[PDB]
Amino acid sequence: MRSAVTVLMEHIRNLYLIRRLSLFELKSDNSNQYLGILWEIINPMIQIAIYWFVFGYGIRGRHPVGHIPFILWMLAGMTVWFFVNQAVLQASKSVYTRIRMVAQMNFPISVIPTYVITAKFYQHLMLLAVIFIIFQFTPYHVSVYLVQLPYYMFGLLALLVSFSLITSTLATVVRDVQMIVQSLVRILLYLTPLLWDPSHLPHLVQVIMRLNPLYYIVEGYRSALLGTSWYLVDHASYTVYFWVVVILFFVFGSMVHLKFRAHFVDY
Amino acid sequence: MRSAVTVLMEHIRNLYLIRRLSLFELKSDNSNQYLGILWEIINPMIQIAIYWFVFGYGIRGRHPVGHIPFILWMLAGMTVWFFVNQAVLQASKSVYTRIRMVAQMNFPISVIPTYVITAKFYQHLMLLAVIFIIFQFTPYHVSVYLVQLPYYMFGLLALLVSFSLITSTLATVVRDVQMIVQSLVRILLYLTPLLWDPSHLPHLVQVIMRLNPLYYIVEGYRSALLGTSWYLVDHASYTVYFWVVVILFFVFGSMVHLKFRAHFVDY
Amino acid sequence: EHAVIVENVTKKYKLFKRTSERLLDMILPGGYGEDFYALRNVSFTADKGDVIGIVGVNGSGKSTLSNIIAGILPPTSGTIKIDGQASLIAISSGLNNQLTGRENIELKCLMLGFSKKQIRAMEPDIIEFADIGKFIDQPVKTYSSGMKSRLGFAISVNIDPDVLVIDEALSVGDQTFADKCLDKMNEFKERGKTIFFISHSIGQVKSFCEKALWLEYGEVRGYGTVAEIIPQYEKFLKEYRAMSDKEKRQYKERVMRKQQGEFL
Amino acid sequence: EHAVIVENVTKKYKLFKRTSERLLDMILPGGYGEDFYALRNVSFTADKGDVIGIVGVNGSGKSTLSNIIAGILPPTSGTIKIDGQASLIAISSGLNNQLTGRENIELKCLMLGFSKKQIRAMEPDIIEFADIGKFIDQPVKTYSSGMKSRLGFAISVNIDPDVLVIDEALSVGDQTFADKCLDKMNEFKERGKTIFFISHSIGQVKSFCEKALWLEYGEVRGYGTVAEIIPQYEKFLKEYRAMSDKEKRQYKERVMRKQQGEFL
Repeated sequence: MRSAVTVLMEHIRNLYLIRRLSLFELKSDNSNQYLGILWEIINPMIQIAIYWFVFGYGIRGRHPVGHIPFILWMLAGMTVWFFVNQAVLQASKSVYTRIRMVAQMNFPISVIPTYVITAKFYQHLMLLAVIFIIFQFTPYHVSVYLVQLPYYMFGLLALLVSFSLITSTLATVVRDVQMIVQSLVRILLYLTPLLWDPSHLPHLVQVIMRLNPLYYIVEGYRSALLGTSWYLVDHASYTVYFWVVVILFFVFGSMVHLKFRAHFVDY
Repeated sequence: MRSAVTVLMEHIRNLYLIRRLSLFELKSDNSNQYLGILWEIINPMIQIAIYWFVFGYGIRGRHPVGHIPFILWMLAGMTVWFFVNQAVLQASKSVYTRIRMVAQMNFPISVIPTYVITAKFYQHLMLLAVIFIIFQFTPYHVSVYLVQLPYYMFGLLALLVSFSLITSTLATVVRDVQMIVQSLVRILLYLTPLLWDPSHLPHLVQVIMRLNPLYYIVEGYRSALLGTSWYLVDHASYTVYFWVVVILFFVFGSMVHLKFRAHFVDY
Repeated sequence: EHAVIVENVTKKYKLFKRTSERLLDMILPGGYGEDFYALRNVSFTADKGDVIGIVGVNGSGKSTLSNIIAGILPPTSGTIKIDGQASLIAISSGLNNQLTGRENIELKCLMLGFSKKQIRAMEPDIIEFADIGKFIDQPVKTYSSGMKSRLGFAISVNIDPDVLVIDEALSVGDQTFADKCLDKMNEFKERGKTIFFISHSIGQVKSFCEKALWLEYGEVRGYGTVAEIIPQYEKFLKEYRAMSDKEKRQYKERVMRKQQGEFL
Repeated sequence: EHAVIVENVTKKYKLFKRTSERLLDMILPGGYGEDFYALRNVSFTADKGDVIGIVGVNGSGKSTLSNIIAGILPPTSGTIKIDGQASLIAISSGLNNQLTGRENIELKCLMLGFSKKQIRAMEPDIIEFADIGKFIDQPVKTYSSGMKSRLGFAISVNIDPDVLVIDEALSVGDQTFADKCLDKMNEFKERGKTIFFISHSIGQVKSFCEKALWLEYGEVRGYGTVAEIIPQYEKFLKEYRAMSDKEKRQYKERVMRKQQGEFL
């Protein structure tokens, strides 16, 4: 049973819709509210150095075994989590609000959590934009021979645009998984290693930690400074695990959508 | 110049007002929204064990030098921070919203951040209520000879009902300290020792860490299991520092209120 | 064909005397709440029509029956089949209060669904129609209350749907804008599509409609054109308003006869 | 004494063509935005009155001049001295949509300020006045749109202030509730306090008011009782509505003569 074709055709017919009113909430919240704007690089750069000051001062030595990894290891990974902590939560509560102001129109409601994620995608293109200015002070200048990450960038889109259907459609019917993912986004700072080296453990519990697909993309952005220009084949046994958990979430997310699509109006 | 008398008389004339519509937001948010209620002990008890699992597994031994302190040391302190992280932020944004629905009435606006704090005060009387059920499994049964903390409980009221005037009145005029205290509440997990033992340091930087008044109250609730039945005189040199920083915040909070009280309507 | 297939429509959102669901429940998903209907066994035909008024007392909600026909609430029992109908009227709704007048036109015209070349052809007429000239490049939170409604009618009129449903304004506007507004609504009457109009202004619904329902607590008490129903509707109100025989002695009984009208 | 000391009132919230403040600014707090007045040099007296209507075109906002007198906006230049005035009318505002009818009475009656024994004496009349009987123990998000306004008028009438200000409803209600509503507003006319009424319904303001302003873009064009002003106000509209000499050829000039009326 392929009902997910009906969801994916709606995003094809509305690709101008998903872009044009994407940046309106970016204009609504980041601007037209206060004084001098773009705290969203000022706020995490303060917020990064707090986590270094407590965790670099337990790992003063004992850094990852390359010559470079330091803070360099850390903030190359911490780009991803800023697009998780305030992009999974507000995607979930995007359908609690505003359905009164959406159901009185005629356009498919499946697109309604998908643009607010892409509204937070431009957080990267100011934050991940200013990491090159840091990374032009490395021993390499830019490593132009390998910064090839559009594919690993596209994973964060594909994972979150799929996962915010199980947590958006099923959010409105119960209003309790909002409390769940408010803690489940918390446990995904430590269940995945944004901070330490997971090589403190044998090959069972270490290998059974990357069942979380989010750790795969962190290996992508940390390989924005390595040189592994064929980073599929060294871990090809579970890079197909990544592209099967996204298609499992997307099919199951479509199935839970269409079995409730015309009912969440008394919620 | 004593303008703070005018603020404090308003809270005397409205003590039934500050209680009766306190629990309405408690009824509004915690109830009448979803299914089975009171996540606000279910959510932090999951949220406590995450911070133990990463920090008790660096302090597996090496615990505080009493025979008991363990997790026992930790969750006795972590009661306070749950009344800070989601009680300083929502107190600050309490006057961004709802002034359109308040200025069209006639009652003093100084009370308007003070009840939403007390609406979060009943979070204690379900969470701090269920810590005795844990603490009836200690080697002591309850230590009825010293659980005397109404005074140390009253500090958390007095600090936060005072501090949420500099961050509520001055919030609306700029709309940028909301972004500041969204990070300043973050730095007050590590600037104050909710987690480790600060006796890793000589008497200069260790003593210049308790300038934060919040660390004093954490010494109160951790002394809910000690037996120091005269815990003033061993630290009387700066328990008067606590009662002078609250009167400094309350006077300066009143001064910034009345110089702007009739102006925040175009914000 | 015949423009509605409305048959035996019932709708119930039920009463919860205490806090929300699983207030007392177990693993069995059944709850213990008091029953309350809002619509009961509604069946009518519109035979391509021109216009149908809906009147009564707003104890019967009256917007429930509207947005059922707009296809945005699911009926509990009964089937309705129309056409490519309208989202009813998006007056004063969907306007974000942080964006300018150029922006919120691109909101709502995209929310209703129009291509990128259609919103530029439809652009300068709307600014010409609203007459708010300098304020078009200023966000909506600076506008007065009569200018949001001035603007919100201007976008949500150029729809060309099949079946319109109007709320209780029909000319929200201002003086010397309602004259533009009523002439705009004469186009839909001229074009001959179906319009479901709801009001309490008896004088306007006499001046605008041809057929008319009359709804009472979910029960369709009578449905003809205009000529007998509204005076009998006025016969009910003049009966009700005068004394209606001592509103404690009989109208308390009348509601209890009508609370008995929740069932057999 | 004389019930207003309104003198030379001006108010300006100024134009920002781009995003919000410090859009281009430095350590000097001055900004670069275009000036815009909304009120200019208003001075009148109310001499204990009975009632003053306010009419015109809602390009002049008209609620600005109201809630200045309610004492909730600060004027830029000018002094106003009245009394213990009203918060104007809290219709459809302050009602939280999560609490029942017993609850939201305890909201708004406490928001307006009444002791704990006063809210129990004032309690059963309000339920008797609203007539929503079974729904009083059910939160407001279940109500229809005509029942919130049914309820919100019932609380925010028992105020006993000194100086009332009414928005543009005066009987929001329903048919066979407006008859209760207009008779309730006759009490304030009987008691003899001051009421500042704003409308666009010319027929109601003739039927209700004794004196009347007329405001045009912040400029008080004339102020008498009723008898000459409203027909001259109707003389302006019938001049304006008919052709007003080719609305592109002269009314575009007229607004530019009135944009010249933003200044000398």
